[PDB]
Amino acid sequence: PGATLCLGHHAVPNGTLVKTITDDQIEVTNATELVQSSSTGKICNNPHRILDGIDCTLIDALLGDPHCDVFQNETWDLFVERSKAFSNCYPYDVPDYASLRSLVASSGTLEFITEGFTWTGVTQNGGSNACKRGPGSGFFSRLNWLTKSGSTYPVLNVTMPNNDNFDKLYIWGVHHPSTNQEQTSLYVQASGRVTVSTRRSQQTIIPNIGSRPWVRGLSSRISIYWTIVKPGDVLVINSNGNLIAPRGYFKMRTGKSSIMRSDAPIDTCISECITPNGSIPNDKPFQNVNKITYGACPKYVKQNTLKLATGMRNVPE
Amino acid sequence: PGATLCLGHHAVPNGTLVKTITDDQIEVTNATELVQSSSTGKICNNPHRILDGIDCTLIDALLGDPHCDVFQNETWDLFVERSKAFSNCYPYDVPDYASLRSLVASSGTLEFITEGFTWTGVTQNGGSNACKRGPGSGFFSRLNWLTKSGSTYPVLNVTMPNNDNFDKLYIWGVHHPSTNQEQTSLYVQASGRVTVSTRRSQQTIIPNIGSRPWVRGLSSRISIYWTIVKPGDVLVINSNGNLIAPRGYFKMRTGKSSIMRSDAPIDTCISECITPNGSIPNDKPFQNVNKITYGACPKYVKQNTLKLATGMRNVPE
Amino acid sequence: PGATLCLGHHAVPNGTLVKTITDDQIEVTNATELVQSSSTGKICNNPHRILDGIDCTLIDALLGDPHCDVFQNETWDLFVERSKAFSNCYPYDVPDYASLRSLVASSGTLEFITEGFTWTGVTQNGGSNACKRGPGSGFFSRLNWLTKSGSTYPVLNVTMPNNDNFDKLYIWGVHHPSTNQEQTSLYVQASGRVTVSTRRSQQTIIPNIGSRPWVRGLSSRISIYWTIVKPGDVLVINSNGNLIAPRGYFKMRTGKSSIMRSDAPIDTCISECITPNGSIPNDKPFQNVNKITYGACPKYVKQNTLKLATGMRNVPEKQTR
Amino acid sequence: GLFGAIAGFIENGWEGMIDGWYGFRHQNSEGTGQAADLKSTQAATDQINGKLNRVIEKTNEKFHQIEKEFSEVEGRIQDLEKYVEDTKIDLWSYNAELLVALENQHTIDLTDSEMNKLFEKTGRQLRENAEDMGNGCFKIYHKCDNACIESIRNGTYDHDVYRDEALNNRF
Amino acid sequence: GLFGAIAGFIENGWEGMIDGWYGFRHQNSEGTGQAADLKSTQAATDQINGKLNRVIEKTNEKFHQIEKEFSEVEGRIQDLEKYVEDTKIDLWSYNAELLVALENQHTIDLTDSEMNKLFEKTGRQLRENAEDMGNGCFKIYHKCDNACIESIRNGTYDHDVYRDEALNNRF
Amino acid sequence: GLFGAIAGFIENGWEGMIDGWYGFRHQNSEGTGQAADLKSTQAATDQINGKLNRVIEKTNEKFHQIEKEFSEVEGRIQDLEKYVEDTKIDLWSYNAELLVALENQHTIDLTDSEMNKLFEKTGRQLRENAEDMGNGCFKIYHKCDNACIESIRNGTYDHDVYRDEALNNRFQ
Ligand SMILES: *[C@@H]1O[C@H](CO)[C@@H](O[C@@H]2O[C@H](CO)[C@@H](O[C@@H]3O[C@H](CO)[C@@H](O)[C@H](O[C@H]4O[C@H](CO)[C@@H](O)[C@H](O)[C@@H]4O)[C@@H]3O)[C@H](O)[C@H]2NC(C)=O)[C@H](O)[C@H]1NC(C)=O
Ligand SMILES: *[C@@H]1O[C@H](CO)[C@@H](O[C@@H]2O[C@H](CO)[C@@H](O[C@@H]3O[C@H](CO[C@H]4O[C@H](CO)[C@@H](O)[C@H](O)[C@@H]4O)[C@@H](O)[C@H](O)[C@@H]3O)[C@H](O)[C@H]2NC(C)=O)[C@H](O)[C@H]1NC(C)=O
Ligand SMILES: *[C@@H]1O[C@H](CO)[C@@H](O[C@@H]2O[C@H](CO)[C@@H](O[C@@H]3O[C@H](CO)[C@@H](O)[C@H](O)[C@@H]3O)[C@H](O)[C@H]2NC(C)=O)[C@H](O)[C@H]1NC(C)=O
Ligand SMILES: *[C@@H]1O[C@H](CO)[C@@H](O[C@@H]2O[C@H](CO)[C@@H](O[C@@H]3O[C@H](CO)[C@@H](O)[C@H](O)[C@@H]3O)[C@H](O)[C@H]2NC(C)=O)[C@H](O)[C@H]1NC(C)=O
Ligand SMILES: *[C@@H]1O[C@H](CO)[C@@H](O[C@@H]2O[C@H](CO)[C@@H](O)[C@H](O)[C@H]2NC(C)=O)[C@H](O)[C@H]1NC(C)=O
Ligand SMILES: *[C@@H]1O[C@H](CO)[C@@H](O[C@@H]2O[C@H](CO)[C@@H](O)[C@H](O)[C@H]2NC(C)=O)[C@H](O)[C@H]1NC(C)=O
Ligand SMILES: *[C@@H]1O[C@H](CO)[C@@H](O)[C@H](O)[C@H]1NC(C)=O
Ligand SMILES: *[C@@H]1O[C@H](CO)[C@@H](O)[C@H](O)[C@H]1NC(C)=O
Ligand SMILES: *[C@@H]1O[C@H](CO)[C@@H](O)[C@H](O)[C@H]1NC(C)=O
Ligand SMILES: *[C@@H]1O[C@H](CO)[C@@H](O)[C@H](O)[C@H]1NC(C)=O
Ligand SMILES: *[C@@H]1O[C@H](CO)[C@@H](O)[C@H](O)[C@H]1NC(C)=O
Ligand SMILES: *[C@@H]1O[C@H](CO)[C@@H](O)[C@H](O)[C@H]1NC(C)=O
Ligand SMILES: *[C@@H]1O[C@H](CO)[C@@H](O)[C@H](O)[C@H]1NC(C)=O
Repeated sequence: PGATLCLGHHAVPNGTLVKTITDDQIEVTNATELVQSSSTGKICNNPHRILDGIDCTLIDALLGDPHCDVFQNETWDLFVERSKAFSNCYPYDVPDYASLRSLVASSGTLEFITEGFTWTGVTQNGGSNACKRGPGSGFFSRLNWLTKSGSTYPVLNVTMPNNDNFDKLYIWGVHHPSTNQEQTSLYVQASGRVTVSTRRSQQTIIPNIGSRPWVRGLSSRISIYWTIVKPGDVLVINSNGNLIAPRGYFKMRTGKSSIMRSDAPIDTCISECITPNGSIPNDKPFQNVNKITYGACPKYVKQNTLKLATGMRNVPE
Repeated sequence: PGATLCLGHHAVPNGTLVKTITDDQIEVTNATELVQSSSTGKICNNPHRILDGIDCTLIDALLGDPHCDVFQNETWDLFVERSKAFSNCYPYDVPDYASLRSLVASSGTLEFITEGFTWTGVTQNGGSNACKRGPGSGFFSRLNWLTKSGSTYPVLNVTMPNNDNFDKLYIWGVHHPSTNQEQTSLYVQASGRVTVSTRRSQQTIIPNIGSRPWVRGLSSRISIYWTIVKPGDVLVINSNGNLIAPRGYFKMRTGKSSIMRSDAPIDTCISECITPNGSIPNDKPFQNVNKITYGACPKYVKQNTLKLATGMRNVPE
Repeated sequence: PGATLCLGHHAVPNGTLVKTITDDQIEVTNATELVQSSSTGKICNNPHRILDGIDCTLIDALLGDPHCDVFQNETWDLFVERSKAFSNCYPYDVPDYASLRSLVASSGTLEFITEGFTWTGVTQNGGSNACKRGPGSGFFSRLNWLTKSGSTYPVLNVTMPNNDNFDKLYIWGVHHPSTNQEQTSLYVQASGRVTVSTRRSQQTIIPNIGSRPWVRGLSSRISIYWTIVKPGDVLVINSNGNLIAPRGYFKMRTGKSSIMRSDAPIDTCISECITPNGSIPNDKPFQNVNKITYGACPKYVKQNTLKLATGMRNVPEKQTR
Repeated sequence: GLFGAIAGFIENGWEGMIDGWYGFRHQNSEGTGQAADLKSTQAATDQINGKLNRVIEKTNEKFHQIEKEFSEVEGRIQDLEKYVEDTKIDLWSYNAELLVALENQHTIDLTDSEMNKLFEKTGRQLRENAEDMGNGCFKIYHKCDNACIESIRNGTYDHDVYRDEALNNRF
Repeated sequence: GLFGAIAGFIENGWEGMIDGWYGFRHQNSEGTGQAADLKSTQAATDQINGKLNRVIEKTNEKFHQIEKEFSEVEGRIQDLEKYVEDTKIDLWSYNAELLVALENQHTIDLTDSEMNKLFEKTGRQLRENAEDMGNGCFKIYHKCDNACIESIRNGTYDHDVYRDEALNNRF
Repeated sequence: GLFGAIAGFIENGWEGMIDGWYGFRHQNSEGTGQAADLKSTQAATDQINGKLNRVIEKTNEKFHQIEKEFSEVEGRIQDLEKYVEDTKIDLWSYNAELLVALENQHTIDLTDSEMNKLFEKTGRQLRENAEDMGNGCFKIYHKCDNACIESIRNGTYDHDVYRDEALNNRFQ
């Protein structure tokens, strides 16, 4: 009379399915999820500096639309633009809007340094009823609407060297009147021109006269342009009409800053990874929440689940 | 007196070579090909709606070159442009041709809705001998060549609101005469201007007078532009000369539509995957036929063959 | 009295750590490095034709800045632009500079064929003290600064058909004077215009009058444009002022040519792969030297080392020490 | 699996074994019993923890990127921005699918391997004092009290002690 | 392969075996014969079908994309469009090369494994009534008529029945 | 490894074995000795050379590409150029990491496998004339002079010759 000694392994009554080279579904004792598929629905306010745009786009805060004046001193790691944002100043467009938005977003600051441009023989500080400030007419805070002084608008010709060790961003514009009467009334000359240049590059813009649809009372428009001036380079602005002049420059940085479109509310919590749907944990290597992310994030994939087996094949009794 | 029992496996007289981690060639009993390297040479007309452009580019069908009138209102999943296509109407260019072609191709329709523009004090329906329609002079069917009425061309200023719930695509143009005589003869004013705008955008184009090379009798040109008008927005067209006016708008859609350059003939058959060389089967995960594809296609790779082993190592007798 | 037969395997005194599926560090008898992480610091002059730009950018050699005249008609597999390069001719800009640089770099040649343009009723061969050539005033060698003849600048209207079987690249420009006085003095008309066209395309440029920053004595500028003319097509140039005319065309090719920014010296050696840091060997499948490469190169990766095991697991005899 | 133990010559797992992944069941003179093998359990879980920690190594921190949704039709530049992102996403999705497939195949095979290793180790311990029944069980051909079982299980079983007894019971 | 059976201790394959992938050849009192083993054959082909169906899962459908051939030189935007596609193609070509290499290595190893599994299973069936010659063949130490062979092949061989006979012939 | 020989039932490697990767140590009447097994050594090194040559197959040559460093801020087009390259680099870096991990796991398992193959081959040669001690060593139950060892090592060992002698030494 001897003995029996049986070797074996564990099992559980309710295993989990995983995929392999040979099987789309095979049962193992345990697995762990590699795709983050859910969010809190909220953007955590730490550890990244989140700036809620509320009613303002980044570009409107940059130009200085009055309802966006509260953003003047502001910095961010992530600027959040809301779908309810609206413009409420002179009607404008930005050729290459996307690029200007990107480069400002990436700089991470709206820090503005006033420069003493001398605009000889023109009237400064033009305003409009489309852009109210207090009881009167007003304008973008960072732009200077120049018009005739007396009966003349001379050739404006100014320079501003960059003797700092950072890049300067200059925002300027061109006014597009709706009629010839308004062109000559404001700028004397029948056709304006704006030429803004540095040592190696130049932008020359001709204004366009004509009737457009009415926005906040007006058929005229401003087109917004930008010029970056590097250390050791120099800005020159030359115009005989229609110049919407810079008041100064924005100090540029480089770093981790960006921008996101989202309607998710901001909350007091900690999350490295932010998506437009809200913050997500980053303990998993993949996520299926949103291809738009900011921070230390799982990589976006199309699968909503992927199981890594953490145990043997489950062969129940 | 005992017995022998031998365990073994099969072999075949003619095995195939495959690649592994350790061997670039090793013999197995059988394998299957993973790279599709051939085509029928023909584009199957199902299950995708194929529209053969024949003698017409998509852009010529859009503008309404007379030999392309047969394409009016057509739809497609895949528009096929042939290398024999030719233009036979007023000579033109499209700044950002590639973008207009892409966005129309992707919309998948040339469905056109005529709108009652009122053009007060100008002559409509201008034609040219470079664009014959029947026996006499003609023009692009979707464009309206406006010229003087009597001895005047007044400032045109018209609107078309978008009160529908879909986006409208407007195609319009600007005429570039070859001489001053032609400019004043057609438009009275010595210099034209075309301003087309919405609430959010504006395009102003100044015509350029001068010789270009002769095409179908003409050194003049038309430049083609486009404007999308969203629901609730409004189109305004303002001009004192050189306007090539829209007659209406194209209905835009989003979906699976595209365009392909190919000379492969169309045939009555079924194939999910289409290449410029013709349709290819999609039972294999890879293909080396063409990097340009449309539909459910194997992924393009550089290898012309890859063998997946479907049997054991072949050790013949 | 029996016998013992023991099976075993080797071990080595100095093994190496590698990564696996299950271990981020485990010891094997030997391994080999898959990431090239060093360079000689020098660009090998073979087997690719390396053209050292020295003091010249490709664009300056193209236009024919006088200190770049030695590059006339040059060819290259790789043009190397140095950080010391400088311009020393009429101040200019190129809208879409990057594209012109790219397409010329890729063509691999500055081969230039002079054409007999007839410019009736204008003065040719304008020069400037900002672009000295020998002791006196000069200009870009491939461009022709046209100004008034007597007291008139007529409408210029010229053609050059392409009856060859290759594509022609034309480089031309527009002069932007700094004052009205300069505009009328040079071109009579108060506003110029340049229209350059082929059968299917056209570029019209209006000059802009105004100061730009002073460079080598001048606040004026030239803007540089380009037009490719295909076989059977025709170039037409139409202008009533401010034309900086082409003297001819550049022959375009297609092939393996490119451009690289580098300060590495060029040396007599053989290397298929070139980076801005210098040439690197290409025996390894990966490299961490530079994401900018030219030739048969390992693929750039972020890791500075990756060890492929070339031997078994290294299991030393444990000691009581 | 490649070794043919788990879901192979061992018919099934033991739901009752909750203190280990691999182990022993016995019948002798004194009744029946069950014990986990710690070493084999450890070798499997340490390998699985190792691969788990390699797979979840946080490796990806990105800040300003490209836009990926667009409110307007633009054509060429937007076609390219979308195609770039779509390409990336498909390549990463493929990587993720392959990774889990390879990892999981390997996890099944390594767990199967550890079962097999324990079985071969036990058979070697027992020398000529036992025979493989072929279902994961050894018939032991001698009196093996609970002390003797614990000796097999904890690695201290001297086969010479029981050899004559067992050799005679076998032959 | 990793198990050392196919192209290992089994010298070669049998071209004559056409009704299965693995099987048995015997010599006894009544002559010689051949039969396929269905179970082992099935385990291999089921695994190969599984991987084949995973590899050919149609997984991409694309419509409007970017242009990939160009009739004009443009510079920067076209450089990028081409570089995007060339990058994609190289990455997919790499994926394809690696995939087949891993799959094929694994297919060779799993087929080798099933051969080995059948061999170990047979050896276990035979207990002490046979010895491994080392070339994939068992010398059976008793009278094994055709009924007895079919019993080994179809899993019904009782070793106790022939044990005394075989033990005496061996020792 | 998957086979349990290297760093498994074989306690450790032999630093003294310098003419081969796998081999034999013996003790008999005439003393002790060591010899490399050439075949098993060759099977491992051939497989490792094979994978090494597959991994270093030169397969990319690129000429004109996109720019990857920029002296100016430009916005949209430059964002995309950088994102394209950054994407590529991450994907290739992943490929490289996975490749070495898979290769190395496999190299450890194939070397373990060859050890195991040699061990099973030897055990089969010896038939009933020896027993597996379980530590990589066989106790041989007969007089095995140096000629007899070389016969086991070079594949010529006839087990029938020593079987009766060994069977009697094994069973009492
Ligand atoms: C429009 O505005 C700008 C800015 O006011 C103006 O450009 C400036 O003009 C002056 C005079 O042409 C430039 O001064 C030069 O500076 C350089 C150093 O960088 C010096 O080498 C020069 O000195 C020599 O030449 C002078 C002759 O003018 C001599 O007087 C002198 O002794 C030297 O020999 C020279 O002083 C200045 O650089 C520019 N500044 C910029 C930023 O461009 C422009 O002239 C105005 N245009 C009009 C039409 O008014
Ligand atoms: C060229 O044509 C243009 C388009 O017809 C002319 O613009 C129109 O000019 C009139 C009078 O100057 C504007 O009248 C204003 O209309 C607003 C209403 O604003 C909007 O609100 C409704 C919804 O409530 C919306 O459906 C309308 O379309 C408007 O956009 C009134 O409340 C004001 O009191 C004001 O009088 C028109 O709005 C304006 N239309 C457009 C579409 O812009 C333009 O004057 C012509 N130019 C010339 C030089 O003759
Ligand atoms: C500016 O210069 C160009 C080139 O010198 C002039 O264009 C040329 O115009 C003539 C007609 O005046 C075209 O000739 C025609 O050719 C057809 C056959 O192709 C023939 O059947 C007709 O009888 C006619 O002669 C010629 O093709 C055209 N050349 C080019 C290259 O386009 C242009 O007219 C000049 N304009 C001025 C105002 O100087
Ligand atoms: C273990 O692997 C290492 C690799 O990490 C092996 O070292 C390499 O071995 C060879 C020498 O046999 C060297 O290649 C030779 O280089 C010289 C010039 O350096 C050249 O003239 C020869 O034609 C040949 O290419 C190689 O440089 C060397 N590399 C390093 C980094 O040491 C080592 O030999 C391997 N050990 C064993 C026992 O296999
Ligand atoms: C499908 O069509 C393409 C496009 O013409 C073919 O590619 C050409 O053929 C050879 C190389 O195979 C070269 O000489 C040409 O330059 C290729 N052109 C391009 C644009 O790549 C391709 O071979 C065709 N394939 C099949 C199977 O028909
Ligand atoms: C090759 O050159 C590159 C680029 O010039 C070097 O990497 C740079 O080194 C600086 C040192 O200040 C780092 O801070 C930057 O992160 C790197 N710059 C860029 C643009 O990547 C690299 O180290 C060199 N490699 C070798 C082997 O020489
Ligand atoms: C399953 O695996 C995860 C990850 O290793 C672990 O945290 C969890 O406790 C395991 N579950 C069970 C029931 O063992
Ligand atoms: C910005 O800073 C200044 C000076 O410190 C302050 O007086 C001003 O109110 C600030 N602006 C806003 C919008 O907070
Ligand atoms: C996140 O947002 C996108 C876009 O609004 C949506 O399609 C997606 O399904 C959301 N996912 C989750 C998990 O909330
Ligand atoms: C290879 O593939 C299939 C079996 O799945 C069959 O059609 C073909 O005849 C096979 N060839 C050989 C030689 O086995
Ligand atoms: C185009 O679209 C509609 C038909 O749905 C109609 O208004 C119009 O007449 C159509 N024209 C042609 C030629 O089909
Ligand atoms: C450049 O090459 C062309 C034609 O090959 C020739 O006519 C011209 O004179 C050459 N110039 C120089 C400086 O070599
Ligand atoms: C298997 O073999 C026996 C003996 O050769 C045969 O008679 C029997 O029908 C077969 N199957 C079963 C299940 O007994």
